[PDB]
Parts: sequence; structure tokens; C-alpha cells
Amino acid sequence: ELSFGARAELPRIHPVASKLLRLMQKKETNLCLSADVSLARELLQLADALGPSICMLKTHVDILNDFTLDVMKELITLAKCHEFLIFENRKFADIGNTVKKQYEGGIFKIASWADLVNAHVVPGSGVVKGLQEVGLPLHRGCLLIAEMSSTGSLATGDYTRAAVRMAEEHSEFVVGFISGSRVSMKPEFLHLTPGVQLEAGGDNLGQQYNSPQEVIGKRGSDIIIVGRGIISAADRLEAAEMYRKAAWEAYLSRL
Amino acid sequence: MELSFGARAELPRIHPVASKLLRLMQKKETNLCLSADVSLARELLQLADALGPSICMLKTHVDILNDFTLDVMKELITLAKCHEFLIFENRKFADIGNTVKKQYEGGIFKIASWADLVNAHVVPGSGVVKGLQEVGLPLHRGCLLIAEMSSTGSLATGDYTRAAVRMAEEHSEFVVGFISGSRVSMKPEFLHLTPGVQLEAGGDNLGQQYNSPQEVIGKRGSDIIIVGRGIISAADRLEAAEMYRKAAWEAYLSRLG
Ligand SMILES: O=C(O)c1cc(=O)[nH]c(=O)n1[C@@H]1O[C@H](COP(=O)(O)O)[C@@H](O)[C@H]1O
Ligand SMILES: O=C(O)c1cc(=O)[nH]c(=O)n1[C@@H]1O[C@H](COP(=O)(O)O)[C@@H](O)[C@H]1O
Repeated sequence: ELSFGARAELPRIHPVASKLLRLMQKKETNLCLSADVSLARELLQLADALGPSICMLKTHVDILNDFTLDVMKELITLAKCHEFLIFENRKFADIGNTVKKQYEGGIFKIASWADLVNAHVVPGSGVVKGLQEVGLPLHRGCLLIAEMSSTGSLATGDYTRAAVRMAEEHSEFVVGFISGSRVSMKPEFLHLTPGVQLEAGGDNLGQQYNSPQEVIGKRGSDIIIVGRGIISAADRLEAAEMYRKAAWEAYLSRL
Repeated sequence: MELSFGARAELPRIHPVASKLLRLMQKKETNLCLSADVSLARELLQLADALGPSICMLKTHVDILNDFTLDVMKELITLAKCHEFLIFENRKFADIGNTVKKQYEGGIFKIASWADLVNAHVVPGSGVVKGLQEVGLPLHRGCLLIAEMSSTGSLATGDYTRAAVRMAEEHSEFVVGFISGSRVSMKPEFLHLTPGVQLEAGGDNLGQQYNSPQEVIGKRGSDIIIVGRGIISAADRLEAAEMYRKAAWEAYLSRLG
């Protein structure tokens, strides 16, 4: 088991992964905030106030009612100031020819501002080869969805193994996984885990929660992704700190 | 028994959106869905106007449309009503239920406001359908589940495809069919829509694989062909659409008997 700082220096490490691992060690946070808010002002307010506490901010551009590329310019400034990466939520999950345009184009131009994107592996490896065409020139990274947190997920067994092989064979662009646990034994890959709350439970639409201790400590993942656990709290600053402190200590303990 | 689209439109358990589709298919003799992955609204609208009479559906790619406004979608709706086709947005809904409802309803695009049909990947489990349904049900919208894919290395096989079929059958108030390479359900109320179709053999350099209208409709038992590059790359996109329409329509007539 290597520290985040050491992993950032691995020969085969991807630049985006290195930058992330560095800032994680520096700031003592392996917490990614999921900010699914409908107003640009809310997104920017949250990112400024919680920026110190997070390694990464998961955006949801598809639901921002007043998206503009200027908002993203401003977000990037915050990102650079507080030191966190930007991970857009959009689930790329089409054939390679189509995902390329989805990633680069349209009103959102996701590749022009997102350090990280995620893709589903269901279409086969063409999904990654397509993204890569746009992502590599722009010096970007990609996470593959190897497992999901929701009830009835089909991202199990051979599907998960297929995800891991895909990542390992496209390591110039793929830097990690969305998963519920460690799924790759190569320490160059990041594991990011959604479906995280301090308390037991779920939501009324299939979400299932596990704690930071369970996911980071017992299941060997690297980063927790938390949305409602923080956003719905009365004091969001305090919430983000509780989740950061939880995940960080689980990591240290594993070391 | 094989039934005509017109007959299927009258099936007891048929969804209103499926029935509207099936009836215009029969009336217009077309089971062709144009995939218009273009970056400009003028091209989209010009294609929708010129090919409108030849298609039963238009697959939009709003994420790629550089000059999207809701007013463009307003004009598309006009053309869809005039020429009689449904609007099917390509966006792959593939998140947990709570998240997909906002993606469908909201943001700048407000996809549920103008799309007759959406598609979802089934990998998140049935939550993905429940979330979409909370928005789309009152709007008489329908959902297609992605049961199989046309690309090399597709994981939508075996138990995965079966899970897709079961999910649709258990949510038939909202799920109206499949994206698939063949008939995957025996229930005639469900539509089968097949991408990866060109008149000529081949593929692309990023994993796409093609089969002909004759194969997919006639031998594999699908209902509708989805075609992008086969039409969009032609000099004459109207001529090309007519060729695909006649191919798919005759293939359907063949298995009808
Ligand atoms: O991409 C993800 O992180 C995602 C996949 C998954 O398997 N589970 C999952 O919860 N998500 C997303 O992670 C976030 C979890 O948010 P909360 O449940 O509010 O903490 C939401 O944006 C989900 O859409
Ligand atoms: O969502 C789809 O229809 C999709 C699934 C699939 O398995 N295969 C597939 O080709 N598609 C889409 O269908 C269209 C095919 O385009 P052409 O390959 O240009 O005919 C594109 O919009 C693809 O993204």
C-alpha cells in the first residue's frame, strides 16, 4: 500500500491522476462533492465555500438552467484557487463515433473544461477510443464505470472484469474507475466510490449507501463521492468536513 | 401470428405513444428512423422538413447541436406534426433514478418537454426507468431500453439483454420497446429499433458494425431501422432516405406474408 503522494510519482501514472493525488495529500482530502444544483450561482457558491475541503467537484452541466461557458471559466478559476479537479457527470455511453462529438461539441463543450469524464463500458472499447481522440489532445482523463451503487445494477461479475481490462489497455487516457471497491490491483488507477453516507440507508429510487469507513477502509477505494449527504445538511461546510475527516482517516488507517 | 403495424397500433396493452407511431408507420409506409447527428439547427430543420415524409421518427442529438434553443425545438415539433414523425432524443440516460429525473426534465434542454421518446441503459437497474417515468408518464412520453448494441465488444448480451427485456415488461406503462439488433421480446406491443444499419457491408474505425435493412427487419425480426451516416453522408439525403425506407418497408412486408 502506497500513499497518495507516492502513487502520484509512479512511473506509469497519468498526469491528471498525479495532479489529483498530489492535491489530495496536500489538502488531506479524498472527498469529491457531487453538486447537482440547478443554478450557476449555487454551483459557484458551493465550490468556493467547500473548495478547501474537497479534492474534486462533480458537476452536472445537464441540469444547470443557466449554463454558459463563462460560468465554466469562473468555475475553473475556483478550481485552480482552492485546488480541486472538475469531473463532469455526463454518462458517455454510445458508440465511439458519436461519443467523440458529445464530448467535444454542442453548447457545453465538456472536454474544454472537465479534467475528468466518466464512461459506461457497455458499448465495448470503442467508447474509450472515441473519447480518447478528443481527450488526449486536451490532456484529459477518463473514469470507467466498473460497478454501480444502485439496486439491480448489472455492472457485476464479467461486466466489471471487462471494465478493468478496458482501463488497463487504454492507460494513456483511463485513470480510474467508478466502483464500490478496489477492482484493479494496479496502484496507478484511482477508485472513486459513490453511494456514500455516514448513516445506513438508501433513497426511494434505488440508491444504496455505505459509510466512508466501509468504502475506503474495508473495500479499499480511494475517494468518496457524496451529494445529498453534504448538500441537504443544514451546515454544508460542517458536513463536508465530517465526510473529509471520515474518508481521510479510513485511508490513513488502511496505510 | 405476425401483425401489421396498423394492427399492432390497436393492441389492448399498447402505449398511446407506440400506437401513434405504429399508425403513422402504416399510413406512410415507413419504418425508418433518421439519426441526424448534425451540429447546426438549420441543417437539422432542413433535413427534418425534406425527409419528414420518408421517416417515422427523427433521432435528435441535442448534445451536439451548437445553436440549440427551445425555439429550434418548437420548429422541429411543427415539422414533426406536419409530416407525422416522432422525436427521439439520443441522450443515454444511464444514472441512478434520482439523478436521471433532473437530467430528463431540466437544464437548458428540457428534453421531456419536446422528445416523444428517450432511451435508457439498463445497467443502473430498474431505478433508471422509475426515475424517468416520474417525469415522462403524465406527458404521454415513452422509453426505449437498450437491450443490445451494434458495436464491437458490446456487453449487452446474455443475461444483460434478458434483464433489459424483463425491465421493459415490468414497466410497460412507460417502456414502449427496445434498442436491439433483433427481436428480443415476443410481446408485439413492444417496438424493436435497430441501429448499425447500412445498405452496404462494413463498419467504421471506432467499433461500429453494419447489417442491411433486409437482414435486420426481415431475418432478425426488428421493426424499425435507425440510420445516420448511410443517409447523412449522401449527396442527396432525400434519395438516400427513400432507398432506406423502401428497403426496410419491403423487408417488413416480406415477413408479414
Ligand atoms: O457517476 C456516479 O458517481 C454515479 C454512479 C453510481 O453508481 N452511483 C451514483 O450514485 N452516481 C452518482 O453519484 C452521486 C451520488 O449522490 P448522492 O446519492 O446524493 O450522494 C449522484 O450524482 C449519482 O448520480
Ligand atoms: O442509441 C443508439 O441508437 C446507438 C446504439 C447502438 O447500439 N448503436 C448505435 O449506432 N447507436 C446510435 O445509432 C446511430 C448510428 O449512426 P450510423 O452508424 O451513422 O448509422 C448513432 O446515433 C449511434 O450513436
